[PDB]
This record gives sequence, structure tokens and C-alpha cells, in this order.
Amino acid sequence: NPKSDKFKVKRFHHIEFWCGDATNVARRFSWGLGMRFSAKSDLSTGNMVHASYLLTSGDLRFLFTAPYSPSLSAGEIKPTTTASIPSFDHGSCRSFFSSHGLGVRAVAIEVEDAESAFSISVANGAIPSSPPIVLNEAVTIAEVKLYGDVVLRYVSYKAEFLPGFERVEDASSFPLDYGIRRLDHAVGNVPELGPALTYVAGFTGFHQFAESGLNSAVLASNDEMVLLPINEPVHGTKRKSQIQTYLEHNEGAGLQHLALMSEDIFRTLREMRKRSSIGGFDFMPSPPPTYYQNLKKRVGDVLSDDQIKECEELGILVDRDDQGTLLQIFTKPLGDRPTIFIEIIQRVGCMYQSGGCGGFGKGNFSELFKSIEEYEKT
Amino acid sequence: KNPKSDKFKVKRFHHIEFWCGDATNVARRFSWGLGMRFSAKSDLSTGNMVHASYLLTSGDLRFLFTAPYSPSLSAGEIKPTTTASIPSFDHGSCRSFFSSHGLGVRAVAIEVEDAESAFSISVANGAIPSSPPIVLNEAVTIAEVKLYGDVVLRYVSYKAFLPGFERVEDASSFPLDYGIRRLDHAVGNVPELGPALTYVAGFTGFHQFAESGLNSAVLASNDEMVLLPINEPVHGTKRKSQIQTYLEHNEGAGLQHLALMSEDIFRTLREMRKRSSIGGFDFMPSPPPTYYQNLKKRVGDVLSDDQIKECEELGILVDRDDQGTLLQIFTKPLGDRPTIFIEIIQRVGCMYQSGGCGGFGKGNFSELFKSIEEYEK
Ligand SMILES: Cc1c(C(=O)C2=C(O)CCCC2=O)ccc2c1C(=O)N(Cc1ccc(C#N)cc1)CC(=O)N2C
Ligand SMILES: Cc1c(C(=O)C2=C(O)CCCC2=O)ccc2c1C(=O)N(Cc1ccc(C#N)cc1)CC(=O)N2C
Ligand SMILES: [Co+2]
Ligand SMILES: [Co+2]
Repeated sequence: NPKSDKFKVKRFHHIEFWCGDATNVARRFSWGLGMRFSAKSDLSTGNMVHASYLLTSGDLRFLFTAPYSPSLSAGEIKPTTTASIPSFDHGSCRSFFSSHGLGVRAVAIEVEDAESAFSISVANGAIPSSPPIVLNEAVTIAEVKLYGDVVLRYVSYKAEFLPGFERVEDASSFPLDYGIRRLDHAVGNVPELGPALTYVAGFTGFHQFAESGLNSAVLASNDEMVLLPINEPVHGTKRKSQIQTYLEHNEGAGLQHLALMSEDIFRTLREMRKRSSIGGFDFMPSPPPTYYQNLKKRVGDVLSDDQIKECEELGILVDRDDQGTLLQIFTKPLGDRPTIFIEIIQRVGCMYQSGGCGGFGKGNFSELFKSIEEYEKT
Repeated sequence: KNPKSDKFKVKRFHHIEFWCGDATNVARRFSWGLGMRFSAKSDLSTGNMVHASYLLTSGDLRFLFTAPYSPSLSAGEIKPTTTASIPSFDHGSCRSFFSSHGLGVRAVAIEVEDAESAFSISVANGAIPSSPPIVLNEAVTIAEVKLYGDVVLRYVSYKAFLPGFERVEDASSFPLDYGIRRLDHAVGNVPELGPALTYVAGFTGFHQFAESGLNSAVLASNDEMVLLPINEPVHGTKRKSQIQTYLEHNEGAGLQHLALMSEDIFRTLREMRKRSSIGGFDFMPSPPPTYYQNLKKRVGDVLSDDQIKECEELGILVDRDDQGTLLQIFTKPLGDRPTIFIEIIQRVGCMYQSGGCGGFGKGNFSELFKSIEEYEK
């Protein structure tokens, strides 16, 4: 932890999906994850350009944007636009979606100064995507390129999401909550890790944090509350690499998965599993019971025997660090393309609680293989 | 006067196809918001490299949701070797349709007894073809002519869902059911009614069935079970027509609303309004109480005092025919644009029921302003 950040970062701010129709994705995600409609920006708020809806659960902010017809905004140019998020662009958005499907366009981090952060990033090698723009003399926004067509976004405050969003009338946004509270890491899939790590730790000063189809490294902020792992494929293997399958169906580099921190992963999983076949997110097939017998041998000090039996009801995977213990599970893909998916996380130990306590689960690749071959022979 | 002039044999509505950016998310939203089962699929998991297509069903109502993959996936596929289950599909036409109109209905699909002859007769009677007949396996034939806008009227026929779909695996298949049972009418908006009603009646032989800013007429098959109303705008000088607003945000003509018949509209509305703000569909703001104080005067012989009470709690609208009575309600738009919406209906009268029983609600245009004036006082 050299604390080598070239500017000051203070946690994730929001994840932005670009969609064909934003109403329907946001309503599916709302119900599937227990997130509340909190802010809107569309025709009803005087936006002729895009429709945008903010979901929030705790500190997690999911935003969903689709474009209107360009005719609607035909008498506007870029400085005269009615758009509340002025880095938007019809042709980029339709291009992004036609190429990659539904997915993440913007990983947005809060920084002390966005203007600064943009200047310091390009001067250390970052490809600019959107210059610094300020909203109603309060919030500043900027975009540099991250990987694929996914930008890293800088929100800064001078002195209720962004200006020109309206707070959502509480008679249409029902208090939903299944326990999700934070974005914990955002991960990207790429063809060559070396080049992507070199470029991205270059313009941020993020440090590196402490096969079965992939190689992976994590980039971290000074306090290690922003975590950005990146994977590449390992080819020729017995099975074909899931990383490789992503890149094919995504047409290149992109955001693989988002990991959401739960203040009670068992509450979250129950609520989510309850709604899988009625509009929410399905889950990966749960591991065999041999994986859970082996659990007492590796985490029996951390989890009681009943809690282990409740992991097994829910299909939870468990891995352990030098510092803490990780509880994790993975959804099936969120969209039509086998590309992006969600992972639900609770961390245990390392006490605020440090970021990364428990790792990221890599030990669970090997573990499963073993547990599935022990099961298939008895 | 039902002149029974169908230029070919027509059974009932078969399904509706939406074209979307992401099939998965639309279908799960609609399933939950409407009470429809996940019952069939065609996608990568079943060998379709071209499009994803998911099918929700409630009774005889079938909603299909379809989106395109990256073309890279099927680049060495020609039409004879296609893994597409719906051969009229076309990456360009979908992506084009969707950026011009957003989320919307591409295919109103009626089931015929022979689709090759339905297509031929239609095209021999003014129908502009969109897809000439393709034979799937050797069980089902499909053909598409132009309807209005980029919406096609699709002909399905059977010798005895579609080949290449699989049944949904029970675990993923939740038997949801809020009471909806079939599609009752399908309505388009066009800028000129006259050309559109001539074109469509010309190649079908459908017959006519018999201001607030719109003009419309209704085409129907011989038994009047397929119903096709069409609205045009009445442009004037007092208010901007709502039909014109549709045309602008849709970028021209398309399908305005689907009318979904419930076997028990009170139950359906109950379950839909429970889910409105947790993933489902909102509804248009409800009429003023003066509208419901006036209900017993007009249908006090059809609905009990208790059942009028339940209309008002659910915000339902009532209209009366020369022959029957109609319960109806309208959602807000299904997607980002102020274009397509859904209407839930149930008809009472005309005893098997005969189609269009009770009309289509035109009485409620003046019934509503009449109540808006009274509520003020
Ligand atoms: C992605 C992932 C991570 C993960 O978090 C990640 C990082 O955070 C940085 C370190 C490197 C890395 O791998 C950790 C464990 C993991 C997966 C995983 O992916 N799958 C398969 C899997 C297939 C298909 C879908 C879908 N849809 C989801 C997961 C299977 C599995 O057994 N385990 C245990
Ligand atoms: C469309 C429609 C029909 C309808 O079904 C139809 C046919 O079946 C064929 C004959 C003519 C026709 O109009 C019947 C009644 C009706 C509407 C209607 O549309 N709206 C406004 C309305 C605005 C915005 C939205 C939205 N979003 C939905 C409805 C308002 C209203 O008071 N009433 C009473
Ligand atoms: Co992870
Ligand atoms: Co109607």
C-alpha cells in the first residue's frame, strides 16, 4: 500500500448502464435487487435528449440511460442541450449498445476535484473521453477512458443526484430493501492484462493489491475503498476460458461484474432467490454438498455449524484471507448476452472495516473443482 | 350488418412481438407487471446465434420479446443455414426499428388456415409484402405483409409455440396469473386514417364494425374476433391532438395500444396495482368521483352497488353499447417514450360471447369531460 494516488479519491459514486429502454431495465433491477427509484431525468423534467433513472440501496447508486429520438432534440447543439448529463451522445450510445448489448458505460468515482483529476490523468497518459463540465455551478463531471468503451467518471462537489435531476415522488418509489449497501469492486475483462494495468495504474497511481482460465490483478486507491480488478484469458486450457467467452459476446474489453456489499448476505440472498423466477435475477447453480462438508475444515472457527448449513441452503461460497473471510455468490447474466453479471458479497473481520478483507475469492476456483470431483465419485 | 368479406380464413389473434434492445429485461418486467408465465425461449442456450426471443403467456395471450445478438455470432450463416428460429428476423431491421421507435410492437400476428394463400391473396389485393412465406420444419408456415409504419401483420398457420423454441424448464417457470386470458384488440396510430383503412381493408376484406382530437374506425374478421381499430389525428386549433404526440415521439405510425381481456378485471387490476411501484405498470390517473357518482345512472342494471364501488377503488371506466357493457382501464406508457400503452378490458353481454361486445369506449370521451366539469362545482 504505497498510497501512490496521483489525486484524491473518496469512494465509488455510481455505476451507469446504457440501455435501449431505461424504464424497463431499471424496473427489473429495482425489483430484482431491492433498490429504490430516487431520482429521474427525462421529458417530465425537461430532458429532450436522454431518459435516466437512479436506483439506490444504501450507498449504491445505479443509473440507467437510454436515448430519445434525435428529432426531439434536433434544434439543439452540444452547449444548448437539454441533457442533464452533458457527456451523453446519441451516436456513441447507440454504437455502444449495438456493439456490446446492455452493460456498464461509466464507473464513476467521487474525487476532491474533477477538473484537476482530469488534467492529472491525461498528463499521465489517460485518453480523454469527455472534458470537464460543471452543472448549475455545483457539480463538476469528467470522463477519461478506462477499458473497452467504459469510461472512468469524476464527480466533484463545490459546496438530489446531479443538477437537473428531480427527486422521485415517493408515491411511485416503494421503500425496497434487501440489504445491499455498497459497491465493493468493479471488474473489467480485457485481452491483455499487462497493457491495461500499465495504462490504468499510470494515470491514477493506484497500487497493486496483495490456472483455471484467467489471470487477474487488482488496482486500489490509498485507503483501498475503490477496487478495480482486471482479468485476461488463459487459452489452450482443457475447458475454454470464460474470460474468452465474454470478449467474444461483448465484442471486446468491457466491465465483467459488479460486486455489491451486503450488511447481511443471507437476508439479501433469501429476498433475491425468492424473486428469481418472478422477474429478478437467477443464480449460478449452487455447489455440491461436498463443498460444504469441506467448509468445516477451513472456516469452522469463523462460521457456526448452523450458518454453514445456511450457506448451503442459499448456495454461498466462502473463501478466507490472511486478514478476514469472504462470503460471495454470483448471479447468472443480467441481460441477453453472457457478459456482465452481479456478485453479492459480505466481508468478515479486519476492523471501520478495511477494503479487501477476505480477498476476491480466487481460492474458490480450485476448491469447487475438488468438491465437484469428490461428489461425482461418491 | 356483418358482411363476412374475409378474403381468406382467419382464426384469432396468435401472438404479439415486441422488438427490444434487451429481450431478457423487458420480459421479466412484463411477466411480473402483468402476471404472465415464462413458457418458451429461443436463444444461445437453444442454439439461436442470431436473436434472443422469450415468450410470456397468460391463457391464450402470448407476448414474444425479441432482441438481436452481435452479428459477429452468425456471420457465416446464410438464410438456408440460419440458427434463427424466426427467419424473418434481420439485425439491421431490428436495430433500425428500435432506434427510430424505441420499445414497441413489430408484429401483430394472427393465425390463419393457410399462410401461403393468405400472403398471396393479400399481396394480390394491395398488401406490400414484408416477408414471403417461409416453411419451418414442415409444421408451421410464416409470412409477413406491411400493416402500418414498420409494423407488419404476421400470418401463422398449422398443418396440425414455433419450431426451434424450447419449453421453459419448470424451475424458471413460475405459474403467475392475474386473470388475463386473450388479446381483444390491437390498435394503430396513423397520420391519415383514410389511406390506411383502405389499404388494410383492401387486402383483408375485414369489415367496418360500427372532439377529443382523434378519429378512428374498426376493422374486423368474419366472426369479429380479430379487431383492428385505427386512429388518425384530428388536427385543429384548440388542443394539440394526443395522436399527433404519439406520431412525433414514435417517429410516425405504429401500434398505439394492446387491449388485454381479463376473465376477472377486478382481480387483475388488484394484482397489477399492487405491483405498480415495485416493478410493474402504472395506470393513468383515475377519473373524479363525480364520474363514479354517475355510474349507477347508466349501468345500474348491469353492475351492483358493490361492484360500482369496486370500479371506483380501482379507477375503472365503464361504457355501454346498443348490446353490451365494457369495463376498461389504461396504463401509462410501457417504456421510455410516450407511445404504446396497455388497456385491460372485460366485456359483459352478447351471449359464447361475441366480439366487440360493448364497443371500444368512445362513450367515455364525453363521459369524462362531463364529469370533469361537475367535479369543479
Ligand atoms: C468472477 C469470479 C470471481 C471474482 O470476483 C474475480 C475478481 O473479483 C478478481 C479476482 C479474479 C476473479 O475471478 C471470484 C470467484 C469466482 C468467479 C467466477 O466467475 N466463477 C464463474 C462464473 C461463471 C459465469 C457467471 C455468469 N453470468 C458468473 C461466475 C466461478 C466460480 O466458481 N468462482 C469461485
Ligand atoms: C385509446 C383509448 C380507447 C380505445 O381503446 C380506442 C379503440 O379501442 C378504438 C376506438 C377509439 C379509441 O380510442 C378508448 C377510450 C380512451 C382511450 C384513451 O386513449 N384515452 C387517453 C389515454 C392518454 C394517455 C395514455 C398513456 N400512456 C393512455 C390513454 C383516454 C380516455 O379517456 N378514453 C376513454
Ligand atoms: Co468479484
Ligand atoms: Co381499446
